[PDB]
Amino acid sequence: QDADKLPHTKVTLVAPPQVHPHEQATKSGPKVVEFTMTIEEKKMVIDDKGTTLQAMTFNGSMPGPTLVVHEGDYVQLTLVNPATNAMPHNVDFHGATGALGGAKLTNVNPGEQATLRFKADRSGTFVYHCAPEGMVPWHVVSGMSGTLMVLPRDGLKDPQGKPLHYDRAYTIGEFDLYIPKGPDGKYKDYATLAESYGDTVQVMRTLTPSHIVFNGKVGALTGANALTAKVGETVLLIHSQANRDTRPHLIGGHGDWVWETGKFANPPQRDLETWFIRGGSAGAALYTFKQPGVYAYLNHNLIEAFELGAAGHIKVEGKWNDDLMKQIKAPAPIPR
Amino acid sequence: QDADKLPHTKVTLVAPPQVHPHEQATKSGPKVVEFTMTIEEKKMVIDDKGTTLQAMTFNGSMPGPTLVVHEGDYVQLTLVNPATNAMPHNVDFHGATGALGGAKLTNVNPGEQATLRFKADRSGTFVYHCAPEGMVPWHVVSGMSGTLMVLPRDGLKDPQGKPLHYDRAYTIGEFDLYIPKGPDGKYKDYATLAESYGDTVQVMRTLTPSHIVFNGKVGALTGANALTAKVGETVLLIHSQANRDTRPHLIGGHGDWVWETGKFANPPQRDLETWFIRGGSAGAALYTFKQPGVYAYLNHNLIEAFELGAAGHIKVEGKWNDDLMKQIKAPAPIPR
Amino acid sequence: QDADKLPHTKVTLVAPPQVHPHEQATKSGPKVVEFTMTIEEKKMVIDDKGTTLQAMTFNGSMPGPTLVVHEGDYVQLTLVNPATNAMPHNVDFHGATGALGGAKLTNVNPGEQATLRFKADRSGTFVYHCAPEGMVPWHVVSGMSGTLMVLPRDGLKDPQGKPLHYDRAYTIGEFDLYIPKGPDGKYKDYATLAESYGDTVQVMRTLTPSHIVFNGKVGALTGANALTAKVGETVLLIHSQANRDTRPHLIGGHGDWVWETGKFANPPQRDLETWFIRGGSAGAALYTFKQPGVYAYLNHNLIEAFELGAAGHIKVEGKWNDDLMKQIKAPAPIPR
Ligand SMILES: [Cu+]
Ligand SMILES: [Cu+]
Ligand SMILES: [Cu+]
Repeated sequence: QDADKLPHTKVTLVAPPQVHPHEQATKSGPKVVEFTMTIEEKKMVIDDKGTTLQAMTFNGSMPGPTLVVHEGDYVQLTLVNPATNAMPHNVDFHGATGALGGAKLTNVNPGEQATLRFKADRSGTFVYHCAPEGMVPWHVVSGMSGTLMVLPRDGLKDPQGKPLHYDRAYTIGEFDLYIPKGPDGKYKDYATLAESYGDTVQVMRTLTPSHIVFNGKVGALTGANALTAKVGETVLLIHSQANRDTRPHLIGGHGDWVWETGKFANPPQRDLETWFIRGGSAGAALYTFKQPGVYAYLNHNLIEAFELGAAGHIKVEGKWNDDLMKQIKAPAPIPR
Repeated sequence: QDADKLPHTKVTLVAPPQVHPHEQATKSGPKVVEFTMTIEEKKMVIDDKGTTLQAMTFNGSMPGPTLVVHEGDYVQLTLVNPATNAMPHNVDFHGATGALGGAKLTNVNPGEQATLRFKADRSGTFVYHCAPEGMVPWHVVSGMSGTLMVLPRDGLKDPQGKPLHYDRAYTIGEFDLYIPKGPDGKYKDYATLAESYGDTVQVMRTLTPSHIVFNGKVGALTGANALTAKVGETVLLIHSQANRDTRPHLIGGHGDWVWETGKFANPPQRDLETWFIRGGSAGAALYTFKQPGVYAYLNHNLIEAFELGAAGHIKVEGKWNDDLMKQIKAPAPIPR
Repeated sequence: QDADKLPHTKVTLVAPPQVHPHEQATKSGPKVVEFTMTIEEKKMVIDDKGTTLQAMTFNGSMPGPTLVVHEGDYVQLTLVNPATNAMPHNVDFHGATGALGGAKLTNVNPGEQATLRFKADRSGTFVYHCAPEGMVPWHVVSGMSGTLMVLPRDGLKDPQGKPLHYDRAYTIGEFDLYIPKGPDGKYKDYATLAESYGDTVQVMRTLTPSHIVFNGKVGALTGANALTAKVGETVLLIHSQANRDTRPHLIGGHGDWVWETGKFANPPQRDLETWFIRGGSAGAALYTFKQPGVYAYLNHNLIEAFELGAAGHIKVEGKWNDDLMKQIKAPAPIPR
């Protein structure tokens, strides 16, 4: 179990909402899984009205990519902070033990890189996020978080120990954004990242987000960018919120099996309408589609979903099943 | 299990906080249970100071009535939108599968009605609410939600599979209201429903309710309108919140058995002081009264309960039991 | 089980964050455990900038002391309200049955005392707080709450019934404070408790705390006042929030076994990154330290922790373990 004498393997990370290829149950024994992530500070457009955010990301996306390993593996991360950035960064992995989650061993100034190794000895979906001393909330709310999924080597199980399997996995990061507004009643635009700080902390202190989005922007997962699946497929929906609570719900569907605290050694709950993801954590739900059509996947504080942005869509192909639901009488004049 | 060849039965719905008569465990096999609900848009008085709300309700009450069926039954709902209303409505049942919870098949303009059938294949208390495309939050926060309770055909069970039974069931809907205030520091009064929209969405976006009430108004379940029970009775308290989290607690009592996510195939938790109902869901608690006296049942954010309105009372008859609690020394001068 | 014929014993309460000596599993049968608490109304400094609060406390601290008994014991509390106070007080124990948690039997004006006895028949960590008719929220948010821990007579157990034991127990109370600000943008200072009321209720109604602190002040458990432990020790962290939700997390660690609803007859959850304490309740987590260094224990709404005050530290002695985490490459220039 010395880590230095185990096999090493390299994973190529992909952008949300996809998750990189991986095996659910594995026969292999423990390995050292190597990942690389580059920090990118950039100004991004977060709504359809042209509102901008001075953002900070892991690999250029919000959320950062999901990293997948099995319980007992060692995560070996190379964190790269290019010289074109302006701030220092680091990473705090909630799935790791010690040193402020690794934050103490990964302080990197623009133009520096560092490599950390930690044992992933606890299964579940865990948040990771940047956490620079004295500036923690700002880097997290500007976009620096993602998920680490540690699968049990034997794959997911139901409460009676029966095997659960998914066909497809999607990762949704939910971000509460605090964009300052000026007297016009218009959101401010900033020339540089550093210039947005002072105003942004004042909005943060009110505890009221201006926008709450899935994966980086209002409408990121709606319409043309909907998630896709087919009747009969089992999807795993990973949902992370590194700062604020959320309450995910699939309209027209359910959470067949849900780990809302996100830790796979505990028995999941079944048949949930709406589940709860505590700020600072990631959770996961399984659902097998039974009806075709468009579904909405959203935070069920409906002001947060429809007014502030926390809603996405899943487009499902297949044949309607009239036993589950059937219009007996279409809308028509009442009888007189 | 074709639904069209099953027996059909009609249920007469009653107003909250009562729940219509039903059997807990049943010997009968699956049926098609027919319900009818009429939408009523009306201006209502929501506090003791004369504040009004331009409300929207299912059957004239907030919340709408609780509908009860057994797992495996088919719900057959006729939704009626009279010509005296002004808006279009529909219904989204969280206990249903497909078509945005039924919302896609029940779009009814004033003067129209529609009938939907869906299989209630998952046990638990589920929210239902109106959800018209582009106006979802407004119809929900104006009062359109209630609960569907799907009991397991064998009745409720504890974690070891031992039977649980209740003598009486009560249904509480908890509503976060967003009533606009003008410069006077007085709540606005609107001539029509449509006129309240613009101002109401501005209050909604602040995420801060002006009032949070049980069943339609401050004091709906207090004093003279308290709930009632007797020492030795087991009550089932159903609590729904279609938009915002809440944390119910009975002062002087406990949740003997609680399904806070509301789904009866999962084991309940025992001895809770305070439980958590996620916005967009309904949950249920069982309690057997052991002491007489007045109890308060409230959201335990005590500002939300005592300042904003989310508190009610339960008046219990019976004999005091000095073993459970006893005043040893009444209040008196300290000794000098 | 008559209480008057059982043995009586007196406990000497200590200030948070310590907890008074007690046995986990006990051979003794039920007893009447006598406690005394004195109310102290005082002006306290709650931050490092000199902000004051007109506070109200049980025994001069926030939170009040933790009282520990075993399931089946009888709690016998003498509540003392000295003549130097200005307000009436009482106590509501969530672990008690009847009479509004005991509040009805303990109304004490300045210069009076009362003694209440109640049977602690349900195991778990329970909140207790003051609750005077018509002034409930104000006494609770000004500081009057603490925890009652009722241990199972056989000690704590894991989900398979295997014994769990802790070496050390710490109690953290988390307080959402509502301190009024005047036009200067400076917090108001009040000559008397009664004078702070009117302004304080106006801030309360916005639902936005000015400060959220652990044990009475920003920095109460940081730096020099950190909690302490050693690698190999198992700590029990009791966390109470009598009014508002919170989401505790240990940076660099986990919740090995957590009862987030706080009731020990239910199976705990394992490997949590972040857990959830519902406003109006207390919960408990166990953790065995595996790495030395400084840990932060905080509410993982990172604005509430770092901007508003809800963060503390745990300083752990011992030897680093390179298998769990190891810096492979310290921060250095990227390669060119
Ligand atoms: Cu950062
Ligand atoms: Cu409607
Ligand atoms: Cu008090």
